[PDB]
Formats: sequence, structure tokens, C-alpha cells
Amino acid sequence: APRLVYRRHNHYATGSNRVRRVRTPGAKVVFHNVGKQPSRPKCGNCHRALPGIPAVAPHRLRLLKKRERTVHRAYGGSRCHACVRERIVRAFLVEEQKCVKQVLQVK
Amino acid sequence: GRVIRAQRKGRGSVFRAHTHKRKGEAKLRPLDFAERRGYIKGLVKDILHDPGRGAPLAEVSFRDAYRYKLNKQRMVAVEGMYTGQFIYCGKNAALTIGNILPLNKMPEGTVVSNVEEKAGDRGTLARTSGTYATIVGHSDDGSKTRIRLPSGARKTVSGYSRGMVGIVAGGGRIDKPMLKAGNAYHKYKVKRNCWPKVRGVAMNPVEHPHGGGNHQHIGHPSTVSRMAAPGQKVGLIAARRTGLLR
Amino acid sequence: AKEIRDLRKFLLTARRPDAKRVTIVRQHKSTVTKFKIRCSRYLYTFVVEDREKAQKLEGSLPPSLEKVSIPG
Amino acid sequence: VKLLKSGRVVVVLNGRHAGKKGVVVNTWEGSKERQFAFCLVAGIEKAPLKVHKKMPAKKIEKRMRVKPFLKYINVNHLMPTRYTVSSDMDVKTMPEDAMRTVDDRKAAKKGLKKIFYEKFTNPVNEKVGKVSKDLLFLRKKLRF
Amino acid sequence: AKRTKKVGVVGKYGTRYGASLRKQVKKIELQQHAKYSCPFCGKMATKRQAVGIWKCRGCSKVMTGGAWTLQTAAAATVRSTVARLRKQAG
RNA sequence: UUAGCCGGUCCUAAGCGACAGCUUAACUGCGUAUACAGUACCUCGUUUCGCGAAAGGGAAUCGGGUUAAUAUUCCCGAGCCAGGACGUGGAUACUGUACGGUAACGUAAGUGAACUCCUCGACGCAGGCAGGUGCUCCGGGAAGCGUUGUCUUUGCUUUUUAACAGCCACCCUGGAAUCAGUUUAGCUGGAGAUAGGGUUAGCUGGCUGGUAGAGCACCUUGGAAGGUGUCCGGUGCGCUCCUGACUGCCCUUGAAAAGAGGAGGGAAAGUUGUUAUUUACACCCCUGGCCGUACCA
RNA sequence: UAACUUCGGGAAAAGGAUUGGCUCUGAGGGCUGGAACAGCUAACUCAGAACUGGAGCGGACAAGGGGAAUCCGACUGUUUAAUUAAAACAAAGC
RNA sequence: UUUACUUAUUCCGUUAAGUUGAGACUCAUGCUCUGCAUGUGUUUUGGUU
Repeated sequence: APRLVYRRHNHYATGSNRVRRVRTPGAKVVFHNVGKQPSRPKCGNCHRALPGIPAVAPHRLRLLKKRERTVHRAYGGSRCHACVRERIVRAFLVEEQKCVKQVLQVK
Repeated sequence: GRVIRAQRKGRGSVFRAHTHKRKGEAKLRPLDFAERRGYIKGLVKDILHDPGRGAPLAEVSFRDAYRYKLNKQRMVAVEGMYTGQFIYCGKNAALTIGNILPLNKMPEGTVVSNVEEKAGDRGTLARTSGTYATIVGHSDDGSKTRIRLPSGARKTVSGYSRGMVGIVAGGGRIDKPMLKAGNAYHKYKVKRNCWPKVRGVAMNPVEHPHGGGNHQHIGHPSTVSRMAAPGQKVGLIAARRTGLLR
Repeated sequence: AKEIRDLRKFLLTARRPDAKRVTIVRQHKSTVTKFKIRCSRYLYTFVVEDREKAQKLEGSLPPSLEKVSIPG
Repeated sequence: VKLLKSGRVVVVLNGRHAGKKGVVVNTWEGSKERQFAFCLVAGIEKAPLKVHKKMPAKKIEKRMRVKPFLKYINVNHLMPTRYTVSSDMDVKTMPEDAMRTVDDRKAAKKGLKKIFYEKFTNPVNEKVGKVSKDLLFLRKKLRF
Repeated sequence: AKRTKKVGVVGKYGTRYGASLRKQVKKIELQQHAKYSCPFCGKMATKRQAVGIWKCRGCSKVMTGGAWTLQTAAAATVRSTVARLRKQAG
């Protein structure tokens, strides 16, 4: 039976005006404006989503503690970790091959 | 009276190009010191469908020479070019696919795409999907160079002008038929509104020079001079020759 | 809103000087009871099941603290 | 001959000490706890920051100071390196008895600050070798 | 069961457009919906993202190619001839 | 016709006004051209101002009550956000910014200037599949109600729980063909599968707080006072909206900017005490302007 | 279930038979304790038989008339707001 | 009538960053230690600067 009305100013079916049927202590059925579903931080250059760090809309990322917005590593906030191993194994070897030449360039 | 839709097209307004979701004007990297006294290592980060053209665009990430920051140019992608590949722009780069040599360095018989007419032109010739301009032969100095265009014609061009080695991607995208009017509609929606064209014979004698009459015919020669004014020049303009070729 | 789970914390939140009142709720099922301290940001509350412990606890609340309210 | 040994510099690949140079001290293949081949790294969490001739002398003393770390790492995570640290600081002397038990790890680090400071400065090797390439590797931050 | 005689992938387009045009489509539609072998990983999991763009599903790499196949034959000829022109120059 | 939280206000879209100038007798028309932080001393410096969305983007609110006519705006209660902050008590360092786990990552806290890179904001359509909110439905228990010439352990109504707050793909071992795992559909695997043990994401999931004092359904004394009850389970290719991962389609590949955050970098400070980092470590404190808000549709 | 066909269609081509009520029978799941058994139990979906009726039964509502040929346009799409929806416009192909 | 100059005039590009003519720094085809030069130097990996 019981049918409901939008409570906010926007009376259209957009993304922002997404709604959720609740029933109350009144036994009265009624909307709540829940927003859009936040995308959780896909981070580069893989573009996989990061473990450790939750989906929130980006202003509420302020509220959280600094701990919660990262992973405790090198490049933790924005890196795949697996991607990070690439960075080190590059920068180890590309220094070592560059160094081995510059000792051979003494002759 | 009344102005023909040939004439209304220059006025702008409703016949302008639909540019909105197009992803930047595609160009070569603007002629530096680094490019003309050696070379500069690019890295291809992305490959993109730009709407309203057949070619892909490669998005390429160079290091800046003077500041700390990191620049990003968008080229028209030569085919055989992948995400992770180093491109090497400049004078003393190898003749391999991707790379952007000056034309005088390229040994003749080379296929080139996205070629500069002048020096520092940023790249005008042979940009459409599948096309290329082939090098014919150089000067004695290396100052000027012959090129053969996708038309047929032969063009003298300065040797310090440059372009990408290899063919532009999206090759052979006219060999299909669009079966539907719908497939024509979706093509010309993300370009200008040039479609559907109405035949001028269907129109009344106000609106077009052909239109009118109790039978649906043209009534004077379809062939028209170069010297004719705005709104005469319809049908076969300045035509040397007519009818089926051979 | 918030709960308390032990008697260490409940003695602190009562003694803390911005705590206004202690409404105390009792209900028959058997006699399970709730204390609720209205402090300044949050309403802290502390469930006790045994009545004889809860009678002892009402003495342990301070007299210089102002209010108490009861249903019944 | 296993690459890992009790006197070999590595680079750590995973965990919160990733891209941090450090010396292996002693090696294992499992126990009751841990069903894998681990090793006791004794590394460098903050390397000494770079220095001028035209700084004041007290600032040069500070900038050279090191934050060490101690950790059992899994063998897969560590990466071996050409260099090796066996003939300069002598890595067995550097506490075998005290590890996780008794939480003497804090005690262990203060041992390493005494060593790694005296090694980085006055790092010339005894008798013959003038600089040693091994030791000047650990001083550099592995810039990613 | 094989459930048509001839028309195959282009039963789709039904009883219209005309059989010559329908056959031109059939042969290059058969090309573009194919998987192709990746250069870089090996696995035959390459799909056409957009005209002129191909993605190796397993690999994750994207590369440029033909409209309707990974390697247009004209472009295969240029990869041969530029490798030759580089060698003779030395 | 009562607002920090409902909107406008702020941002930029298609576009539109003006700056430098350039045209024209002006009216007009064009308009991205330009010299536009550490009293005094340096060292940096490429974008020009504004308008343009009450369906796009975006700080934060929910329950019950109330008036002849207003309510997420009044009242009672429970919260949250932006800006700025005292105080008591905790963490950390004092030759220099916390620890733990093999790892994925973690916990009451856990400094980070210039400059740079990255993420969110940020995005198509169709298809089925799984899960969830609300609705509809079946049965037991407790209230009141209806029918009763006849039958009917019977038919109907009520049995509710808000925002807010706490707790419940990836790594290690290992080494796969007699190939194995797996979906409705296909896919996945020596660029490391099955399996065993972990880590992490989540919804509109569960439990407690909020919270029965409220709301609802009944009963008895006044001529408004006081009571009981509000319990326990199912069902589905169901209908609704939402999420999730997939599959397909394109000569169609599906906005921007404000704003919030991360990282690389290591500039600064701090010498065992009035220190100094914490202004979202916990608690505590202060302020929130302007306009719309009746009613028809 | 035909001519014809661009082999995709034509096609619901054409042409027939059955259907209600009542009483039964068979087939199709899930969860527990270890040759497959023993307990507890939940869907609306098909197939078939008997009996019964003024031969009725998609009982109201809802819901294609069909076939053989010719002319034009291939098709979907568009159009003279208030006398013209077509054989006109467009269309892919050339 | 033909073809030299560059400052009028014209067109393009740049965040107006490396132009003109001399010079050496490294190894290198290699000749003579220092020579005219012909000459190049980042190109081995989705690091960093």
C-alpha cells in the first residue's frame, strides 16, 4: 500500500538524488537521500584498486586519520606495491649497469 | 532569391564542428634545441580513441629540459606502437617505427607519416588512417627533399622538416560497407552536420539552381566555371573531364 | 549514542564535571537496567543485568552531581 | 654456495622497509614457527643525508647519524647484491643471544648506531683498501 | 548442431541489405571479432577495443593496429623494409 | 510562509559579456593579447578578469510531537559539518619523529616547507546472473473487532525501530598432463592453477547502544488519573529501486572545473621541561550572516 | 506447413485436433548424522488416467480473416502544425 | 628581360631558451704524444633527475 515522496529539493531521478526506502519508529515508510557510491582509489600505473584504504567520497577522506588514508610503505598511498617492486628492481639494476660501464670507462 | 545551403555553411552557426569530447589537437613536439642537436626519449603512456577520426592518438610523456616538470604531447599514432614503448624524437635517433627523424636523415624509399610542410610546422601531411608519404630523393646538400603524397603528387619539402617513420594506424577502414542509415548517422554526428544531403533537383527553383520543373531534371550543364560566383558554383566545379573513367 | 562496557570508565564519566544528569531506566521481562549519563557531546550508557549490583551502584554515584530521573 | 650469507648486503623489496639497503647476519630454513627460509637483516631505515664542506662542523655530526632496523625477512623478499661486508665490520660480533625474546630488540639497535656511525665516517678499510665499494653503497639512499 | 548453412555470423542482419554487401561484411566481421596472438605475453587473447586499437586481455598492454585486424599487411611490409634500410646505412 | 544541515550562494559545460588592441563617420562587428613567498633586503613568477546549471559537480540531519493556516525550518530528544580555539591527560622525540607482521597490511596517537607526479571529483548503451532495502505473501502467539436460522479451533485490524556510534581482488607455503579449477553464459593457470593458512574491500547484512520514556492496539476509575501488550518464525524466476562482478555492441568508445586526499622530496624546528609535534590522539570550549519557504500545479 | 528465395526468410503460411469441473497417479529439490542407506522438509510447473455435464469449457474480458496475381518503392526511417503520408524526401551502395 | 641583397610588407612557430662565427670536454673510423679534422657521445629495462 504505502507510497512515498522525495524529501529534498531535487525531485528527479539523477545520480545525486539516489534514495533508500526506510521504515521508522512511526511505522511510516520514508526516503533517505544516500548519495552516490564512492569509487575506491584505483591507483596507477596498473589501475588496480588499493587494499587497506576505504571507499569514501573525497571530502570525507579529511575526517579519517592519516594512518587510514595510506599504506605504511614507500609510495604507499598511491601504489600497487607489486608495482613498487618494479621501481626498486629497475633502480637497483639501472644504477648497477650504469656503474659497471663507468668503471670499464677508466681504460 | 534565398541562399543555398552551400552558401549557409560558411556563415558558421549550425554547420560548425562538434568539438566537445575530442581529446586535443594532435601534433608533434614543438621544435626544440634537444630535437635538433641530438634526441629526446619519449614514453608512450596511453593510446586513445579520439572521436571524429579513424586514427588513434598516442599520449607521450617527455621530460622537460629546463624545468623540473614533465610535459605531455599527443601525436597521431603510427601503427606498431604499444603502451610502454619508448619513442625517440630528434635528429640523431634510429630509423625505426615510432621515431621522429628529420626527412634528410631518412634514406629514400622510407615510409613516413605525419609530415611537416615547413620546418616547425607541427605536422600537416599524411595524418588520416592508413596513409603515408613516401620519400623519393634528396638534394645534393641535404637542404631540400622530394616526397610523394597519398594523392599522387610530388612535393618539394625542407629537409629539416620531420615526421614519424611508419604507417598511420586504423588502416583499411573503408573496405566495409556501412549497411544502415544509422551507421552513417552515428558517423557524422561526432563530426559536423553534413548529413543527410538532399538532392538539389528535389528542391524548388528558389533554393537551388537545378531545382524546379514538371520533370525532375537539371536543365542546364552540370559543369560550371571556376570564375562563377557564390551560389552559381554547384555541381561539377571547373571540371576538365566528365563521364566514367576509361 | 555511545556505550560503556566496564565500571572503570563509568566512574570517570560521572565524576567528569560537564556531566549534567543521570537518567536511570528499569524494565521487567528479569529486572534489566540502564544508567545513562548525559554528558556534553555524547550520551554514555551502561547496561547492568543484576538488580542487587545496580542498587549498590546508585550509592557509588556522587551526591554533588545534580539530577536523577526514573520511569516509575 | 647460497647467495645469502652472514656478511652480505641486500635490498628489501616488500614491507615497510622496502627499497632499504641492509646486511644479512644469519640464515635459516624454517623453524616450528615460520615454514620458510628467512634471514636476519640488520639494515638502514634512514640513510645519512648529504653534506657540504661549507656547513658548520656540528651539523655535519648530526646529518651523518643513522636510524637502523632489525627484522627477520623471508628469503624471497630480499634481493642479493654484488657487494659484501665480511672483511670490514665482522658481522658475527655485530647480539646472537637476544632477539625477539625479552624484547631486547631496542637494546640491539643501540649496538648498530655505534657501529654504522663509526663505519660510514672513517670508513677506510684496515691495511690496504682505501674506500671500499661495498660500504659506500649502503650510505647512498636507493633513490627509486 | 551447426544451425545455419552459409551466412554464419551475419544471420544477425537478417533478410535485408543484399547478399553481395552482406558477404563483404561477413569476411571482415569474422576478422575483427577474432582473438589474435599477443606479441608481448604470447597468449592469444587480443581484442579490438576500438577501430585502430587492440588490447591483450591477459597482458593488459594496448597497441595500435588495423581497423579490423591486429596487423595490416601494408604495415607488415614497412616493418620489413625499415629493418633493411637501417642495416644498409650501418 | 521561522533553517549552519532543504535549496539558491560556490564550480565549471554549451556558450556569453568586457581588458590589450583592430575595424567603422559613428551605430555596430571581432576580441586568449599583454609591462597586468621568505619599514627594508633578496629569491621565485605562462595563462585575464567576470557571467553561465534551484535536474551536471558539491561540507554536514534524523526520530517523535505541534498550528485555524508553517515545518527535515517551531518544541522535546539524539547527532553531524565548516571556521577558530583555550584547558587536563596521553603518545612521540631530545647526536634528532612510534612500533608490530615473512608478507598482503596493521594499531588510540605516529612532524613534513618549496617544487613535482598521482588518485578521487569523473562519467556510454544492452543482456542475463547473484545479493540486499522496501513492498506483497503464509503460519504460530497475544489484544480488540466482525458473522452466527445454519455451519465456521473462524474472517479482519495492530504487533514498528530513524540518522548517528561501536563490534562481527591480494600475500605466504607449494609446484600442477592421466591437464586441473569453474559460470546460467566465458574464462582462469609455470608471467605460478587446485588445495591449506592469512590480508583487504562492502550494501540499503547481524548484534548492542539510540530505544521505549516515543509510536501503535486495547482495558478500567475519575467528570483528564492509572494500567497491561507490543512476541516468535518462514516463503519466492514475485513486484520495486540499489549494489556487485561478468558478457556483448560501435567507421557511435560515452564532459569539464571547483574542491578533498595520497605519494616522491627533506626545508625547517626540537638538547629530559614551562620546552614542540599533535587544533580530527581522547575529552572540553566558541561562532555559524544573506535570500526563498503560504497555496494551486 | 507450398510456390518462390538475396538460403537469412516466406510462416502464426495454408490445413487439423484438444481445452471445464471433480478424484487420483507419476516425474522434477533442500538440510542433518558416516553398497548407498536412515531422519526432517519446501516450491508452482509439466505428463497421463478415471468420473461427471442439455457436446459445454481461451464459457465474461482479451484476441491475425485467409489465399492467388499485377504496378511502384528495396528495407527501418521522414514529410505538406488545421483537406494530400504517397509511388514524393531520405537511405546504404554506385 | 634575367637573378643577388634585406630593412618595407607578408606568413608560420615558441612558455620568444640556446641563433651567427670562433673554441675544448670525452671516447671513437684512425694518421701521431698537442695535427686539419671526417667525427660522435643520453639506445638495454613502463626507475630516478
